Amino acid sequence: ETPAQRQARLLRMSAYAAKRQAS
Repeated sequence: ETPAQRQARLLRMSAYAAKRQAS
């Protein structure tokens, strides 16, 4: 995995996460 790929995952993960949560 490359820093670009990783950071990208963090953006998407936190993206959908912050947007909505299972609660």
